[PDB]
Amino acid sequence: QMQLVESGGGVVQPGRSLRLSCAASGFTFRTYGMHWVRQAPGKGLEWVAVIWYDGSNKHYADSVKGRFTITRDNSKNTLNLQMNSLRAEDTAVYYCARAPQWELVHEAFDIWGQGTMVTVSSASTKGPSVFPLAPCSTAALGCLVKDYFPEPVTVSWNSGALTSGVHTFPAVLQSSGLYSLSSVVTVPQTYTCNVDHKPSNTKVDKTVE
Amino acid sequence: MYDFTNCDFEKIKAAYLSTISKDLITYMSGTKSTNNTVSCSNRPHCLTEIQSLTFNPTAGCASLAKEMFAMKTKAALAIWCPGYSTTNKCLEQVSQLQGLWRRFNRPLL
Amino acid sequence: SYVLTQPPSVSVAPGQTARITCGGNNLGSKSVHWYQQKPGQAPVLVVYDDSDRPSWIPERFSGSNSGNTATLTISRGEAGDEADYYCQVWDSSSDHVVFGGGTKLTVLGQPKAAPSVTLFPPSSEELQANKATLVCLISDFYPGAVTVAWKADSSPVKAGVETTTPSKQSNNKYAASSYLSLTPEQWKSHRSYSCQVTHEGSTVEKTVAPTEC
Repeated sequence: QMQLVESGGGVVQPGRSLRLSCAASGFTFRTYGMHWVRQAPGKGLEWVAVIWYDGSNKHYADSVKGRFTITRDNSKNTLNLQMNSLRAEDTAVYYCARAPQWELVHEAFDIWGQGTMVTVSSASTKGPSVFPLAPCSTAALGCLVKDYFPEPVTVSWNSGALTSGVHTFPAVLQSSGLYSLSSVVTVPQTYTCNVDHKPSNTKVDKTVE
Repeated sequence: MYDFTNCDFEKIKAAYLSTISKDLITYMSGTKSTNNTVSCSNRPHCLTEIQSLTFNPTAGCASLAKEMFAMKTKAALAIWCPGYSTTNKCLEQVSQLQGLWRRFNRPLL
Repeated sequence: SYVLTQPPSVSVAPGQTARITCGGNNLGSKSVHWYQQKPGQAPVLVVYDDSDRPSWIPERFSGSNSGNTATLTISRGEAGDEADYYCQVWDSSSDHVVFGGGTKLTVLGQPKAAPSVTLFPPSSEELQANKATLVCLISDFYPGAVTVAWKADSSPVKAGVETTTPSKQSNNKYAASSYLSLTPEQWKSHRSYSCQVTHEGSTVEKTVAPTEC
């Protein structure tokens, strides 16, 4: 029955503020140290902040100190994280976890919340810029579909070019909040990639050399 | 309301090892605690929690103050703290109590 | 600032024992905890205080801490043990919780496959748009863990790198992309740029030369 349930996550622009909550249940909240841990997409775990069992001491990681504020309510069994002056690098899933304290030592994180997503971005609907991909010196060519939002785009090559293979790689989500992807065709004839981005009502047709 | 900040922790530990522990285990039908819902962060804090769980009634268990281990506990605190002086739901409570004592008994550095 | 170092990847055959190490300065002096994170889920504690197990954890999992090395041992590796594993300590000198980089445990469902790498230089077109992007395309590798590094001539490049998380493709092997953003000036002011893709300790490197484009 021991649980931590989080909320408050969402999408904000850089410089804006956000307030996360964490609700404990099934254990005596006021006897445990409470922490915030975050994980950027595809990255590792990064400790953010801690508040002592009695709310007496508050300690932060340097990457957030002076911008984030951790608080707790032992009568409501609630933990909070007030996030001010958000930057792109704060984009992450934010977990809360409980940990016993002993004197000055913090012990293992035995209970974790389910996590809440926080996105710091100014990204808005935008069609892609398409550039050709050709080697410097079998071989392959393609087109680079750069800086679009939101997903998805569809890339289709002309019927003639598609005889020896084709690979459209998953997109990279950049810190700016924009996407980019690459699509390549195998070659030992014309090569034309048709890019369609419905969310922006953008179509682009480029021939590669 | 009583803070156990000024208690004689070493003496209370000695009392636990010599007496209180045995009465807890016997009450626990000869078992020792290993799922924690209560914790403590220092020796003064542990005794606060031990105080509450041992003597105060909670919604789920009557007061354990009549029990042997509880009377031994009252004795230890009366002496070493200046100014101080079976249901499934109760077994769960006393098991948390063994956990708190274990933390309280932890080695000094 | 204390540092824990793990291998980015460890692979094991089904039924075999997996060993994930965690390195740190005088790590035997600290209590090391281990966490398991399956894709899309919150981390789960599997080992605490070097060698102790929670109730909800199989006896297959076991930990040890000695010298400058902690180790998480998983006996008789099962497919369900596939996850990312993080070691963690509380550093008293710096008063910080420190996580390791994380180790992806892979229970092999197919033979190991080295990545094939393709490196594209900036096109003549985007250079005229006052931008420059090097594109490193990585495919056909298994297990699905890779480390991508960039070099300008012989020195590394940290800024302007954007790399995807490896994704399973239709051929059941993984693919990945890394983008290096440069100014046209930077691109032309070097003899070469390189994409270093490390997989299972082995590296595949591709080079491009601005003067050859």
